[PDB]
Amino acid sequence: GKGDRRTRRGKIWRGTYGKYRPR
Amino acid sequence: PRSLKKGVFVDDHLLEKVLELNAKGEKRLIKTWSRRSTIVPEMVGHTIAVYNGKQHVPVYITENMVGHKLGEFAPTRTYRGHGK
Amino acid sequence: MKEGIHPKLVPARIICGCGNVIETYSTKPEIYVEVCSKCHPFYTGQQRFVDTEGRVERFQRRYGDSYRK
Amino acid sequence: TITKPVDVEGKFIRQTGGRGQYGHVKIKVEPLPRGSGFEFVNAIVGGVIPKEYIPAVQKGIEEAMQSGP
Amino acid sequence: PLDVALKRKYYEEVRPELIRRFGYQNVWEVPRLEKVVINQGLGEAKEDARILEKAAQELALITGQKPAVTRAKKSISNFKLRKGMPIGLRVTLRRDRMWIFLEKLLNVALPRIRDFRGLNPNSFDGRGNYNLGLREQLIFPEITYDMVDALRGMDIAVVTTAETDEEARALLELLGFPFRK
Amino acid sequence: ARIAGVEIPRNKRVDVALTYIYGIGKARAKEALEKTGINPATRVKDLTEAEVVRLREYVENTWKLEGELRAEVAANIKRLMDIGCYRGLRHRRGLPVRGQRTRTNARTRKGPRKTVA
RNA sequence: CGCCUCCUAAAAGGUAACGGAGGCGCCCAAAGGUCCCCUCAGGCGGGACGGAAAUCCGCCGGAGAGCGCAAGGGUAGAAGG
RNA sequence: GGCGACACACGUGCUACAAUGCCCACUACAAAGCGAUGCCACCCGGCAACGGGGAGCUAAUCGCAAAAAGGUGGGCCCAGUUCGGAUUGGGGUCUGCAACCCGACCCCAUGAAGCCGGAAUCGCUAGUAAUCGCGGAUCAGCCAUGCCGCGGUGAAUACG
RNA sequence: GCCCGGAUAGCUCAGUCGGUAGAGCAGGGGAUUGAAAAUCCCCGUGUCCUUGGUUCGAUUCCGAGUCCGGGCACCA
Ligand SMILES: [Mg+2]
Ligand SMILES: [Mg+2]
Ligand SMILES: [Mg+2]
Ligand SMILES: [Mg+2]
Ligand SMILES: [Mg+2]
Ligand SMILES: [Mg+2]
Ligand SMILES: [Mg+2]
Ligand SMILES: [Mg+2]
Ligand SMILES: [Mg+2]
Ligand SMILES: [Mg+2]
Ligand SMILES: [Mg+2]
Ligand SMILES: [Mg+2]
Ligand SMILES: [Mg+2]
Ligand SMILES: [Mg+2]
Ligand SMILES: [Mg+2]
Ligand SMILES: [Mg+2]
Ligand SMILES: [Mg+2]
Ligand SMILES: [Mg+2]
Ligand SMILES: [Mg+2]
Ligand SMILES: [Mg+2]
Ligand SMILES: [Mg+2]
Ligand SMILES: [Mg+2]
Ligand SMILES: [Mg+2]
Ligand SMILES: [Mg+2]
Ligand SMILES: [Mg+2]
Ligand SMILES: [Mg+2]
Ligand SMILES: [Mg+2]
Ligand SMILES: [Mg+2]
Ligand SMILES: [Mg+2]
Ligand SMILES: [Mg+2]
Ligand SMILES: [Mg+2]
Ligand SMILES: [Mg+2]
Ligand SMILES: [Mg+2]
Ligand SMILES: [Mg+2]
Ligand SMILES: [Mg+2]
Ligand SMILES: [Mg+2]
Ligand SMILES: [Mg+2]
Ligand SMILES: [Zn+2]
Repeated sequence: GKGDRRTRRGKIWRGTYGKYRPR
Repeated sequence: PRSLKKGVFVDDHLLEKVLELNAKGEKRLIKTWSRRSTIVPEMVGHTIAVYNGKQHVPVYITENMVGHKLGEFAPTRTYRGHGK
Repeated sequence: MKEGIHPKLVPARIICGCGNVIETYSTKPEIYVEVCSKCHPFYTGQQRFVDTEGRVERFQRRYGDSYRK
Repeated sequence: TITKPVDVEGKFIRQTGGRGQYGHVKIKVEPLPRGSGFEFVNAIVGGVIPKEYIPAVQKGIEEAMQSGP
Repeated sequence: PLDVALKRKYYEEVRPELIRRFGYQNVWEVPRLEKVVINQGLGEAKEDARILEKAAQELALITGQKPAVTRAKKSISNFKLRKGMPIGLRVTLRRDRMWIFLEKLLNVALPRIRDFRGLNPNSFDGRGNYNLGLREQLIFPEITYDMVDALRGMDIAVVTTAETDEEARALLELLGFPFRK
Repeated sequence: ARIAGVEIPRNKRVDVALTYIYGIGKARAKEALEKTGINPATRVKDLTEAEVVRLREYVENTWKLEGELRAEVAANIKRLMDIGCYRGLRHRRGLPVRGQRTRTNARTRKGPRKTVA
């Protein structure tokens, strides 16, 4: 679901972080 | 959009040209090149000439246009249509 | 009027959302409702609910007079 | 000589087995102030028609000018 | 008849307000509601599922009154329209039931319209009567979601003894007809 | 048309049932089941009119949704159009707004390919 | 090539030409009997989708509508619905 | 200002069309490189982008650093959906003189096409294909889904 | 001039006795070729000759015109 920035999966793909992938 | 940390951006070689008229004598033709300039509250009601790579475009300014630049009101590519 | 074919209208009880009670008549003698006339934003003065937005656009934008002269 | 500028096409395409033949040219032609001469503008953009096929596409417009309609 | 809220409001609160405003010299000269007539303009009942007594339960529940069918006056090509074709339901409301419908029309339904910016302050007959056009029918209190099969709006004709728009305006106003502008 | 202007799909959880409304995404379905205090793993059908009205008043009052949100959206677009800026010009024609390329692709802002002879 | 309608036909009837124009060789079990009840086209204003024209409300409208089909006569104080 | 145009046509790719699937939380196992106006621990602030601090390291020292798929349990139950993430609205974060043309990133709302693709046609013979993530060159930033490298899990078939 | 018939897609022709029209070829998109044919997958599309009329509606039914094909103009 990698074009989905609204998720872990999609934020890993783009290699970023946020509320949706917290570090 | 820019980072609010900094103050909004205006070339300062134009805003001097926005304010000097308000107290000297409003107004004549302001021929600019700074398409990058946020539209200031003090510009409103004025006529300024935004360049588009060849031609100085007349842009009269209203209280519904301010946040956007001077470049949004002078497109550079001239298109018309296709296959007409 | 004509028998057999008309929905019988009876003493009815419409309860709205804002706790509003109306005492009209109907074909269903108790009825429950979303929004109405003692609550709808157009009916109670000027409740813009959330959005007195308004013409904040534009130059309320100020922020600020932060350019030298 | 003519009495109103026109824009026309010339499609010489004969493809039916290798044999060849493709020659395509669209032009504008207008009447000059009399006494002028023959004016020829290579307003071809890029190589849409290759450089080599332009000497002999004047020599074809030029040749067929020897006899008016 | 029977005691009903919007009627009491007409007689003991709406009348005298008017009587002031326009200075009528006679108790009959003073605006009354003549009748209210609802009409599903319809025609989706042409060559398609012709029988829609479904709509006529929709009205039926709204008004407490079963509507009459309107048949096609003249045949028409471009509307897929054969003369004699049922192309609309129509119901004529007077007296108590007019009051009752109008009662719930204003206390409930027009609010229950999405995007309700208020009734058109221009829809006036030129001779004292007024018209509003509705877009669907869940709008009304007794019409639910698990009953609908389609979205049939309707026309509403509010017909009145006023001789001028001015007087008509005042009347409907006083009863609480929301006038956008 | 219970909450808000659109009735919600029973049998399916509420934290998505409220996403089945224009203007309300999963993070807003997130914050409204903690602020009106209803368990998110209960269906629309296993409610009481208590939970319903707490939800309906809360949801409807806080933000703006449905036609009104739409109203302001297109209005925002309309003003952008009216001036009229680049950001609005590309609403006039039907070409991308956010600075795209269109030589190929762009088939959503443009739709069905108008194949040309 | 028979039959119908109008004109020619000279204000009764009738009246010709390879004179001017059109129609008929059907139809309808209701499109018949009778009782009862309704009145049109069109114009303007009003009204969701709905448009020149669908259906709805108002005002004006003596007949210009309708009368299965040509035309003519007739016709709402009905022959119309 | 343009090389980012858009009626259109082709190439190579990414991401999908779901249940051997997708989300949320808990817990594991890589390599190869990179890093002194560079890498940034941990602490706090904000849902976050990031910002204010601030320890250590010219680095088999400190770091970038979680690898991901997977394993444990729970949630959705075949729906254009808790598949899909395009497009659009508003608000933000950093680079940089400046983000309109024309930047990446975050969050809020939007939740399109796409139900496995005509004719045609590519790759692959084993740690290969397939799938999963990491690094670097370039570089202020990044339009990388590109490129060159890294390891994780790990097939099928070859009569002829 | 008289009699019959015909005008429907770029071309050559089906069809309609009333509502939304077809074939072959040419033309357009793509596949195939080093390339051009040939082949393969998709394509569309006409105010159905002009005019007047009957119909709610006409390519269609009725009158007329035009151009075209056929035939006849004899005793003289
Ligand atoms: Mg995948
Ligand atoms: Mg100042
Ligand atoms: Mg040869
Ligand atoms: Mg009016
Ligand atoms: Mg009146
Ligand atoms: Mg939603
Ligand atoms: Mg006589
Ligand atoms: Mg006699
Ligand atoms: Mg005679
Ligand atoms: Mg009869
Ligand atoms: Mg009779
Ligand atoms: Mg009878
Ligand atoms: Mg009339
Ligand atoms: Mg009208
Ligand atoms: Mg309709
Ligand atoms: Mg008559
Ligand atoms: Mg006839
Ligand atoms: Mg440039
Ligand atoms: Mg380029
Ligand atoms: Mg393609
Ligand atoms: Mg790519
Ligand atoms: Mg959907
Ligand atoms: Mg689909
Ligand atoms: Mg999703
Ligand atoms: Mg934006
Ligand atoms: Mg920029
Ligand atoms: Mg989804
Ligand atoms: Mg499926
Ligand atoms: Mg698949
Ligand atoms: Mg396949
Ligand atoms: Mg080999
Ligand atoms: Mg990488
Ligand atoms: Mg981009
Ligand atoms: Mg032909
Ligand atoms: Mg036709
Ligand atoms: Mg005709
Ligand atoms: Mg002889
Ligand atoms: Zn209420």
